[PDB]
Amino acid sequence: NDIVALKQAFSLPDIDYADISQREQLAAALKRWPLLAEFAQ
Amino acid sequence: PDIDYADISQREQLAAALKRWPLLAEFAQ
Amino acid sequence: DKLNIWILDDGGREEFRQFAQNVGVKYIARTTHEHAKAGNINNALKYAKGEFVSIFDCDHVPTRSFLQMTMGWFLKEKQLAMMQTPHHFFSPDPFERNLGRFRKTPNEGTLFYGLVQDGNDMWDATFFCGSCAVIRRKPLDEIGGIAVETVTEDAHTSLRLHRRGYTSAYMRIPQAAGLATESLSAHIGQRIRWARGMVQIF
Amino acid sequence: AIAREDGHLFSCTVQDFSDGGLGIKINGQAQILEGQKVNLLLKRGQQEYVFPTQVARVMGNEVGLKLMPLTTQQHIDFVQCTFARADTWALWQDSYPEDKPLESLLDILKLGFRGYRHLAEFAPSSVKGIFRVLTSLVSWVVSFIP
Amino acid sequence: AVLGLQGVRGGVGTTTITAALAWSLQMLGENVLVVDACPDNLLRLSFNVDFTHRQGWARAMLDGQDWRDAGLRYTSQLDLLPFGQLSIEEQENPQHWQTRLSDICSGLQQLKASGRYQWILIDLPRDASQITHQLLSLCDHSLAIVNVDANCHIRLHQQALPDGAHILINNFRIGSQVQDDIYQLWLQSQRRLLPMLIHRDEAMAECLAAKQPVGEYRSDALAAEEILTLANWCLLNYSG
Amino acid sequence: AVLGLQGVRGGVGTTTITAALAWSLQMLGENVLVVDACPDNLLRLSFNVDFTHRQGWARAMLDGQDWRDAGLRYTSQLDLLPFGQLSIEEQENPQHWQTRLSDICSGLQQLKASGRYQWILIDLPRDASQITHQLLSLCDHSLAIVNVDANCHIRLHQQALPDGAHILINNFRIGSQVQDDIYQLWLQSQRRLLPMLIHRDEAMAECLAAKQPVGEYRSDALAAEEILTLANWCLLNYSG
Amino acid sequence: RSDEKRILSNVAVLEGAPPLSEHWQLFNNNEVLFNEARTAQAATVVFSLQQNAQIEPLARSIHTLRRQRGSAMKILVRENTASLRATDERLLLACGANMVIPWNAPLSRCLTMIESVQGQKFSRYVPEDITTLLSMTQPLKLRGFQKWDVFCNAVNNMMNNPLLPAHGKGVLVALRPVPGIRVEQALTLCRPNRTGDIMTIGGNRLVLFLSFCRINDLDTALNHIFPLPTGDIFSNRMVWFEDDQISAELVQMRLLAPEQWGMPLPRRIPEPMRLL
Amino acid sequence: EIQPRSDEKRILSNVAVLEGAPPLSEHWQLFNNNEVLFNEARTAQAATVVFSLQQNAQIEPLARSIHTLRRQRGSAMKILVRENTASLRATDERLLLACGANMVIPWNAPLSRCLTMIESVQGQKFSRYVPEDITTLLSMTQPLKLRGFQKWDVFCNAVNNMMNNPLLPAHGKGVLVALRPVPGIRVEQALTLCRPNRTGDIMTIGGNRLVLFLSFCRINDLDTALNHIFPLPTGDIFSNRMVWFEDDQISAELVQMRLLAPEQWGMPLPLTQSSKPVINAEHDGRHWRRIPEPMRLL
Ligand SMILES: Nc1nc2c(ncn2[C@@H]2O[C@@H]3COP(=O)(O)O[C@H]4[C@@H](O)[C@H](n5cnc6c(=O)[nH]c(N)nc65)O[C@@H]4COP(=O)(O)O[C@H]3[C@H]2O)c(=O)[nH]1
Ligand SMILES: Nc1nc2c(ncn2[C@@H]2O[C@@H]3COP(=O)(O)O[C@H]4[C@@H](O)[C@H](n5cnc6c(=O)[nH]c(N)nc65)O[C@@H]4COP(=O)(O)O[C@H]3[C@H]2O)c(=O)[nH]1
Ligand SMILES: Nc1nc2c(ncn2[C@@H]2O[C@@H]3COP(=O)(O)O[C@H]4[C@@H](O)[C@H](n5cnc6c(=O)[nH]c(N)nc65)O[C@@H]4COP(=O)(O)O[C@H]3[C@H]2O)c(=O)[nH]1
Ligand SMILES: Nc1nc2c(ncn2[C@@H]2O[C@@H]3COP(=O)(O)O[C@H]4[C@@H](O)[C@H](n5cnc6c(=O)[nH]c(N)nc65)O[C@@H]4COP(=O)(O)O[C@H]3[C@H]2O)c(=O)[nH]1
Ligand SMILES: Nc1ncnc2c1ncn2[C@@H]1O[C@H](COP(=O)(O)OP(=O)(O)OP(=O)(O)O)[C@@H](O)[C@H]1O
Ligand SMILES: Nc1ncnc2c1ncn2[C@@H]1O[C@H](COP(=O)(O)OP(=O)(O)OP(=O)(O)O)[C@@H](O)[C@H]1O
Ligand SMILES: [Mg+2]
Ligand SMILES: [Mg+2]
Repeated sequence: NDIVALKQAFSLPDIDYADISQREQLAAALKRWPLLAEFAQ
Repeated sequence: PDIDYADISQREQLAAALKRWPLLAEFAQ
Repeated sequence: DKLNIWILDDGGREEFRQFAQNVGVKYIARTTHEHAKAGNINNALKYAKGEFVSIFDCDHVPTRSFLQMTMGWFLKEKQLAMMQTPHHFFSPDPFERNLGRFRKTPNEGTLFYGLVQDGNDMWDATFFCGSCAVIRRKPLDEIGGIAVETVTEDAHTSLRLHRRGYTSAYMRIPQAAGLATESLSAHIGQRIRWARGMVQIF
Repeated sequence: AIAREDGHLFSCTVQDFSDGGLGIKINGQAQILEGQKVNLLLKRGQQEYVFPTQVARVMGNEVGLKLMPLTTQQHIDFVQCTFARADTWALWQDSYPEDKPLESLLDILKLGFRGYRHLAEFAPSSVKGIFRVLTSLVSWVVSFIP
Repeated sequence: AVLGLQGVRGGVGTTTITAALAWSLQMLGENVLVVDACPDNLLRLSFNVDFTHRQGWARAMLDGQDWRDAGLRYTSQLDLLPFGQLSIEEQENPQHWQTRLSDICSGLQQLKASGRYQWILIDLPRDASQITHQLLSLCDHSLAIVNVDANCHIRLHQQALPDGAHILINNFRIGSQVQDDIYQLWLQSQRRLLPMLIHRDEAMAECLAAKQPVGEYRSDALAAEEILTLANWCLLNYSG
Repeated sequence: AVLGLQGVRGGVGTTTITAALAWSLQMLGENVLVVDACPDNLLRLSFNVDFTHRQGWARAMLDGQDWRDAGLRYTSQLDLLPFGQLSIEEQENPQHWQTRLSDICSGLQQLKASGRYQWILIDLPRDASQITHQLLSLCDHSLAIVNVDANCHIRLHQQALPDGAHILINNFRIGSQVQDDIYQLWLQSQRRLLPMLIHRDEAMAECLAAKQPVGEYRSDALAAEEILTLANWCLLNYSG
Repeated sequence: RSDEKRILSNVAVLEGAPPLSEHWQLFNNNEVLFNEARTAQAATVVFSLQQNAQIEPLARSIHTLRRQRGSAMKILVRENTASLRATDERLLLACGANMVIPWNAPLSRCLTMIESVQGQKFSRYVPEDITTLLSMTQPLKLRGFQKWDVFCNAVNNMMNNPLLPAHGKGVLVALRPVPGIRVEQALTLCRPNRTGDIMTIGGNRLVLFLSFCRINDLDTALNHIFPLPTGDIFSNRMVWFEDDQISAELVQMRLLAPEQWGMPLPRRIPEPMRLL
Repeated sequence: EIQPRSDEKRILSNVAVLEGAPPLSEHWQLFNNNEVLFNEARTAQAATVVFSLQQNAQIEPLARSIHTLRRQRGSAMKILVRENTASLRATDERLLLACGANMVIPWNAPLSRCLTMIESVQGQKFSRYVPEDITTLLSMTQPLKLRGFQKWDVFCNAVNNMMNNPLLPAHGKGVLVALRPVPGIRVEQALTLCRPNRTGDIMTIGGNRLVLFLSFCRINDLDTALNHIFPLPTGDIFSNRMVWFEDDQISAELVQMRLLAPEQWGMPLPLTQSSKPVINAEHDGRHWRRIPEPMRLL
C-alpha cells in the first residue's frame, strides 16, 4: 500500500505502477509448480 | 470404536490435561 | 534483465568482494586510486554497458519505485541528460541530535532539496548533488566522464552538460534516505569541501 | 503480528525499526519474555513476511526485538518492508510542522539558554567558568520573574 | 441478514469461524442466532453444551416434536440451534431422513421475518443434499472457507461456489513457499477473495478444547482480532 | 489385499497418504492398484494426470462404456483407476447416479481374485453413500486417518469406524500443548491407534503441487520415511 | 605407525552399510572392541551409544584406553540414538575421547568426521583418578523448593567448585509474576524434573537455578518445568549464566531480610428456550 | 612452537554461529563475516576461530583463508567451520580439512551439539601436514572433469586415471556400477534414460551392460545417486547390478572391461531416434517425471 500512500499524498493519478518483483515471483512459481502452470494456462 | 477410559485418573500428566481442557474431561467421565 | 548493480571499492577490501559474490551483484576494485570518487566512477563506466547510470552513495537506500518515478522523462525528452532526487536523512543530524529537536524542526538540507532545486528546475540549472541521480551515458561520454578537477565533481559535470546544450530535471518525491553526519565536525568538514569546490568552479 | 514457539499469534504495532531491531507495542503485554525467540510478521501490501527475532526488552506494552541472522532473501524482504518503502520519507517530510516565527524565536531563545547552561558545567579556560555561572544564574532568576 | 458459511472441503474451519463470528457480532451489540446444519453436530460444543445433550432441530423434527424448543440461550444477544444427535444407523443411512427435514426452511424464513435476530448464521456442510441447497438458497450472503493449498486450488477450478459468495482464507501458515505461491496466484486470479485472512493460531485449536469461542477464550489472540475485522466487514458490506 | 483408506473428517490427508502408500508399496516390490472412490477425483493429480483427462471408472460406467479401459499405468508395479470428472449438474444432484455404480464391486472382486495385484488401495470419501458402504464391505482392511485435534477427538466418540479399522495420525505438529495432551490421552485410551504417525511436512504440501507422490517428490523427507514405515507395517500385518 | 590406517568400529556405527574399506573391522558391542583396541597402538576406535546406561562403562573403557595406550590412538563415540547429555559428552571427552558424533549427523557426515581426526594426537590431560571425573556429572544433588538461605548456599557452593566447567555450571533465572497471581501460585505451577534444579521465592520473585542448562536452551527447560506457557504467568525475566554474574546476583540476594521470603501454602452455561 | 599461548580461551566466531544466542562468556568475540574474522585471526596464536558457511560459492575463499591462517599462525590454533543450512559436499569438507580446519560441523547438529563440539577441540594441536601450494588442494576437489556418455576407451582411460591419482582418498574415489537392463528394453535405450548431473559422472555402453562411474560417491548412498540420475523407480529399467567401490576391485573390473571386443561396444542413438521415449517418463529440466499412459485392466 506504499504506492497507494504516495498517490494519496502527492497527486500521481496516472502513473500505473508495474510491480516487476511480483511478476517475477509469479513466473518463478508457475515454473516451479506444474499444477499452477496447468490451471493458469 | 474401542475406548478404555477405566483407570484413567491414575496418571499425573493425564490428570493435568483433563483439568486444563473441559472437553477431554467430559469425554473421560 | 535491464538492471545491473555494481559495487565500486577503492579500498580493495575482500569482505566487499565476498558480499558482492554472495548477493550476485558486480564488483570493481581499481588498482590505481586517482581522482577519488570521480575516478572510480569513470573506471566503472569503462566496463559498464548500459544506457543509464545511476549513482548512489553508500548510505542511501533507494525505494522500489525510484526507477519508475524517474525514467519517464528520459524517454520523453531526448535532450535530457541528468535527473536529480532529494536527499533525505533518517539519521538525526548534529543539530537535531544535540538540540533535541529531531522530528519537530525540519532538516538543514530540506530547504535546498525541497524548494531550491525545484526552483532551479524551471531555469534548467538543477545540478548534480552526488547521489540519487541518473545520467545518460551517451552525453556523459562526450564530456569525458565525471569532471575530475574540483572536489565537487557532481556540480562540475552538471555544469559541463548544461554548457553542451543538455538539460536537467528534478523530481520532488523523496525516494532514498541516508545517514546524516555523526558529529558537528563532520558537518563542518563536508560543508567546507562543498564550499571549496563551488569557489573552485567559480 | 508476533508468533511464539507454542503457536500463539498476537497483534502488535511496530513503532520504530533499525538495521538490526524493531520496537513494538502490545495492548496488554500478551505473552513475551526477555529472551524468547519470536517470529515477526510484516505485511508489504497484501504479502506477509516472517522474520526471526529475539526479545531484548519488555517494559509493559513496549517490547524491543533483535533480528536474528537473516539470509539474503530475508534481508531483501526486510529492507523492502522497513527501509525501502515508498511512503516513509514523503510522509516524513509532509509531517514537518509549519513555520511560526514567534514560536521559533522562543525556541531559539530557549536553545541559547540551554547552551549557556551547558557551558556553565565545563570550561576550557577556568576563568570563564565563573562568568558563565553568573550569567546562567541571573538568566534563570529573570526567567523565574518574567 | 442471513449469512451461510460453507467450506470447499471439510476441515477448513467453518464451525470454528462460525462460532467466532457469532461471538464477535454479539460483542458489537448485534443479536445473533447461530444455526448448525451439519449432521456431525459439532457447533454446539463451542458454546459449552454437554455432549450428552441430544436435543436439536433435526432431532426434534425426526421425533414429531417442535423444533423451536431446541434453542439455547448462550448470552442475551446470542441463541444457538443445534442440529441434534443422530444414531449410528441414521448416520450410515442418510437417505431415510434427508428428505424429512424440509420443514426447517419455512421456519428459518419466519425467523428472518420476525426481526428478533439481526443476524442468522448457518453452518453448512458440503454433502450436496437437498437440505444444504435449500438452506444455502435461504442465505442472503455466503462465505466460502478455504485454506491456501493445492487441494483448494484444484477445487476452486472444478466446483461451483455459491452465487455471490466471497472466499475467506483460514489456517494461513508461516514459512510455506507453496502457500505463498498459491496466494500470489489468488491475489490476481481470484476476484471474490476477501482482503482479510485468518492465521494458523493455537487459540483456535484450543478454543474447542475449552468449549468456548476464540474471542471469549482468548481476546488478545490474532485470530480473534481477525474475526472482529471480518465482523466489521460484514456489518459494513452484508448489512442488507 | 484390498486396503481402504477413509478419513474421519475431510482435509485430513487421505488422498496424499493413499498416493504415498501406493508409491512406497510399489517401491517395496508389490504390485499396487489405486482406486479413487471419491467423486472429487483428486487422486489422479498426484500421478501426473492432466486436469482435462475426464475419463474414469465412474464416468465410464455412467456413460455405459467399460471401466477397464479407464486405467492408467504409472510404473510397472503401480496402476491407477481414476474416478473421472463429473459435470456440475451431476455434482449438484448426486442421487441421479449413486445407484448406477454397482458393477465396480464385482469388478474389484474379479481383480482381487485375479492375483495380478497384491495390493488394491481404495481412497474412500466420507459421505455415507451406498457405493462407499459397498466398497468398504469388499475391503479386507481399513485405515482411518485422523488429525490430532479437538474435532477428531469428538468424532471418534460419536461416529462408527469400519470394523477392524486402525487409526492413523496425520498433520502432527511440534510444540502444540493441546495436541500433546490429546495424543497422550489417545495413547492411553485408543486401542486401535497405530504406533506410527506422520508429522506435518512441507513435502506433503508440495507433492500435490508438483503432481508427484511424496516418495517420488522427495524421498529424503520425514513424511516419506514415515510412509515407508507404514508400508512395512502393512506388509507385515495386513498381508493376510 | 603400523595400524594407523586401521579402523576398529562397532557394527551399529554403519546402519547396514558394508565395510567401507579393507581397514575396517566390525565388532558386536563395546567390550570386544575394547579388548581388541587394547592391542592397538594408533588405530581408530569408534564406539556406539545406544542407551543412557552405557555412558559410565564406556567412560571407564575410554579412560583405560587413553591411559594404557598413548596419544596416537583416536577414540570416537558415534551416538546412534538420543541417549546423551552435554555433561555426559564432557565426561567422555575428559576421559580421552577425541570427539562425540551426534545422532543428528547421518552416516556420510560421520565418515567424514572419522576422516577428520586422522593424523591428530590427543594432547589434553586425562587425570589418573576416574572417580573425580564421574563426580562432575551432578554436583548439586538437591531438588525442588528450597528456602532462600539454603538455595543461596547450594548455588554458591556449586559456583565455587573448581572441578566444573567455567561459565557452564548452570542458569539462574528470576521470574516476576504478572499482577493478579502471587509467587506462591507460581511455585505451585513449578515441577522441576531433574535432580539439580532448585527453586525459591522471595520479594515477589520466583528464582530458579537449572544445573548445567545452557542459556540458549532455557525456554525448553522452562517449558518442561511449567504446565502453562511461560509468558502468561510472568511479566519479566532476568537471567545470569556467567560465573561472575551469578556470584554478584547471589551476593545481592543475601542482603534480603526475612519476612520478605516465602514458603509453599499448606464458564457460561447456555439455558434452553423456545425460539419465536 | 608458537610458545606463547595467551588467547587459548578466546573464541573468535562468526555472528551466525550463535543463532541469536547471547555470547556464552567474556571469551566470545563475534564478527559479522568471515573476512573481519580472518583479519582478527591473523593476529591470534591459540584462539578458536569458528567460521560460518551458508553458500557453496564461499568454499574456495574460505579454504584459502584457512590455508593462510594454518600456514602462518602455527599448529596451536583451532579452526572450526560451522555449516549453517547446506553448503558442503564430502569433497569440500575434505578440502577444508586438508587446508587446516580441525573440524567441520554439519548443519544437522543443533547449536548445543555445535558448542559441545567447539569445546571438544580445546588443548589440541593440529599435527597434520598442510602443503604450501593451495592449487593442488583445489585441483583435488574435481579430478575427472568430463560429464556424460564417453566411449569405452575414454571411459576406461578416465576412470583408470582417476584411480591412479595419489592425491585422492583411498577407497573413496567413487563407485563403478554395471547395470543389466530389463529384458524388454535394450542398452542404448537405457542410455537414453540416464541424465548425469555432476561433472565427474560418466557412463558408457558395451556388451549389453551399462556401466556408471559416479565420482566421490560412497557405497551407502549409491541408491540416492541412481534415483537422481534415473526415473526414480530403479528396477523397472535394470534387472541386477554389480558394484565396485574399492581401488583394487575397480582396477580389476577395468582390466576385465578392457578385454571386451570393439565390435560389442555401443554408441548413442541419433537425435532423430530420440522421438518416442523408451518408457513413460520425461526429463523436464533436471528432474524425471513419469507420464501416466492408458492401459486396460484385466
Ligand atoms: N536443568 C535442566 N535442563 C534441561 C531440562 N530439559 C532440558 N534441559 C536443557 O535443554 C537441553 C535440550 O534438551 P532437550 O531439547 O529436551 O533434548 C534432550 C533430550 O532429548 C535428551 N535427554 C537428556 N536427558 C534426558 C532424560 O532424563 N530423559 C529423556 N527422556 N531425554 C533426556 O537429551 C537431549 C539433550 O539434553 P542436554 O544435552 O542435557 O541439553 C538440554 C539441557 O541443557 C531439565 O529438565 N532441566
Ligand atoms: N525430554 C526430556 N526429559 C527430560 C530431560 N531431563 C530430564 N527429563 C525428564 O525428567 C525425568 C527425571 O530425570 P532425572 O531426575 O534427571 O533422572 C534421570 C537421569 O538420571 C537418567 N537419565 C535418563 N536419560 C538420561 C540421559 O540421556 N543422560 C543422563 N545423564 N541421564 C539420563 O535417568 C533418570 C530417569 O529419566 P527418565 O526416566 O527419562 O525421566 C526423566 C525425563 O522424563 C531432558 O533433557 N529432556
Ligand atoms: N556423483 C554423484 N553423487 C551423487 C549424486 N546425488 C547424490 N550423490 C551422492 O549422494 C550423497 C548424498 O546426497 P544427497 O542425499 O542428495 O544430499 C546432498 C545434497 O542435499 C547436498 N548437495 C551436494 N551437492 C549438491 C549440489 O550440487 N546441489 C544441491 N542442490 N545439493 C547438493 O549435500 C548433500 C550431501 O551430498 P554429498 O556430500 O555430495 O554426498 C552425496 C553424493 O555422494 C549425483 O548426482 N552424482
Ligand atoms: N539434491 C541434490 N541434487 C544434486 C546433487 N548433486 C547434484 N545435484 C543436482 O545437479 C544439479 C547440477 O549440479 P552441478 O552440475 O554439480 O553444479 C552445481 C554445483 O557446482 C553447485 N553447488 C550447489 N550446491 C553445492 C554444494 O553443496 N557443494 C558444491 N561443491 N557445489 C554445489 O551449484 C551447481 C548447481 O546446482 P543446483 O542448481 O542445485 O542443481 C544441481 C542439483 O539439482 C546432490 O547431491 N543432491
Ligand atoms: N485458524 C485456525 N488455526 C488453528 N486451528 C484451527 C483454526 N481454525 C480451525 N482450527 C482447528 O481445525 C479443526 C477442525 O476445524 P473445525 O472444527 O472448524 O471443522 P470444519 O472443517 O469447519 O468442519 P468439519 O470438520 O465437520 O468438516 C479444529 O480442531 C479447530 O480447532
Ligand atoms: N503431513 C502433511 N503435511 C503437510 N501438508 C499435508 C500433509 N498431509 C496433507 N497435506 C496437505 O493437505 C492438503 C489436503 O490433503 P488431502 O487432499 O490429502 O486431504 P483429503 O482428506 O483427501 O481431502 P478431501 O476431503 O478434499 O478429499 C494438501 O494440500 C496436502 O498436500
Ligand atoms: Mg463443522
Ligand atoms: Mg481425498
